[PDB]
Amino acid sequence: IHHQIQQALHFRTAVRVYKEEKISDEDLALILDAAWLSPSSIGLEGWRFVVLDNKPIKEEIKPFAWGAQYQLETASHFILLIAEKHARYDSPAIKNSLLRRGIKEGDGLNSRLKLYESFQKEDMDMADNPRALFDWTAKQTYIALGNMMMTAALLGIDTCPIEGFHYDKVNHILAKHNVIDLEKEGIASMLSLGYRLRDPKHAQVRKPKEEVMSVVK
Amino acid sequence: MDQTIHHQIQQALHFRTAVRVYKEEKISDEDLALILDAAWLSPSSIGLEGWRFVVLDNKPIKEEIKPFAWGAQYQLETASHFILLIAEKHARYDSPAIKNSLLRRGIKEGDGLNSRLKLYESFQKEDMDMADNPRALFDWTAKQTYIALGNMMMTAALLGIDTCPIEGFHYDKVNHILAKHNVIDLEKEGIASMLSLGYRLRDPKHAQVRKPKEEVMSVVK
Ligand SMILES: Cc1cc2nc3c(=O)[nH]c(=O)nc-3n(C[C@H](O)[C@H](O)[C@H](O)COP(=O)(O)O)c2cc1C
Ligand SMILES: Cc1cc2nc3c(=O)[nH]c(=O)nc-3n(C[C@H](O)[C@H](O)[C@H](O)COP(=O)(O)O)c2cc1C
Repeated sequence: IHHQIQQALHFRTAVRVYKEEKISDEDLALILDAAWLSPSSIGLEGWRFVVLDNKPIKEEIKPFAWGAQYQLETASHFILLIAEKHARYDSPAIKNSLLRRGIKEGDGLNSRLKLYESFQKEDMDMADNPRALFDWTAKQTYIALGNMMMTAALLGIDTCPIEGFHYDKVNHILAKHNVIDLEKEGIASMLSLGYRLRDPKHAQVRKPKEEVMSVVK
Repeated sequence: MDQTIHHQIQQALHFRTAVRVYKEEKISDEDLALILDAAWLSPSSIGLEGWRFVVLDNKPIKEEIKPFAWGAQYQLETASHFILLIAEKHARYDSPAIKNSLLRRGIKEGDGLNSRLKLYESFQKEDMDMADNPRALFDWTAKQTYIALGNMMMTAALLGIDTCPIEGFHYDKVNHILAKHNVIDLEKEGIASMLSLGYRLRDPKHAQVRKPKEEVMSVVK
């Protein structure tokens, strides 16, 4: 399993140009299962993963997506990662995550809601800052993003994680096609999936591992 | 199509659960190293790698964190290893960190470097609206560490190692404990999250809950 994992870690690279060859529906389903089963802080699951097969919408997004030109053009599949806005402790979203989990009264539910108020007001210092609340739900999607990429790599499928686009212009294109509801949510990132047209030009580059990892004994 | 690999991934996805109480059994050096390699080798936006992953073995520091960590009480007590995910502050387009991330990749040659800096500038000012907003910039590097969080947890799961991702602590207070011990430079970096690792004492009583998959995943066209 070590050699296999290590092989997947070195196989995953950010590829921009893909083969025409399409990912099977079974491989695609596995990848999305990895997203769906990902853990999210407080089990909120304030996120959605959208397979964008619609070619006109891709064409509309393209001029606003500097980091995604070739991927939007060539990728087998293109996934949008959406995060919930305004997921404040006193929101229905949060209210609904407790019920889902089998929490009820308002003395087991209003109790944990007391903790979530403390968590957002004090612990993470974000309750009264909508951008920070959005950035918090958006962070959970990066967990699913890593899970999808690792699953992909273990299947020999290439990916590219993408932030290189104008967020507000992409959000409005998505809202106008009713792909998202801009009141409730906004895009966090994009992920392309496919088979690389060719081997990467330059080798994998990272900081020396000592500048990144360490032990405090 | 490749059924053996599907089974292995499917086993790991259903194995992973957020584990609060661990047994005493420790993770091997080889398994911890692979897990950390998963974080190190993770992609980050623009190749910045504005992150550090620290194995917190020191028991006194764990003991000090504990009263301010409502979500990590049994994890700090019982976990085999505990990892702090640290993100860089002030990663503005014109910062030394952003410049070094280009140099690392051999980009320097006047307007290869400068031309990228110009893209990173519009990216932070216009695409993400964060160039002049240090909290947003921090949250942006902190987002990258969640990719590593994911890769670490999947690697652990494939290894049979239980895990728990942790945000349930007072960030300012924990930051101050970490700076006080010279674990971080608070002017340059801040904690993003923690991850406990180990072997579950036992399987959970209450099976995994998720939203119906139609409420999370969909296809446009
Ligand atoms: C969240 C994040 C966003 C990214 N956005 C883009 C994108 O905008 N366009 C692109 O071509 N590559 C994008 N990438 C890929 C990075 O440039 C790449 O991960 C980095 O250069 C490290 O190299 P490697 O993953 O190929 O090993 C992104 C990576 C991360 C994780
Ligand atoms: C970023 C993040 C932070 C989390 N923080 C905590 C924590 O502070 N304390 C805790 O007991 N569980 C924590 N969890 C675990 C979640 O409660 C758990 O992932 C969620 O309820 C889904 O259940 P499952 O992972 O067992 O499938 C966290 C999860 C995520 C991804």
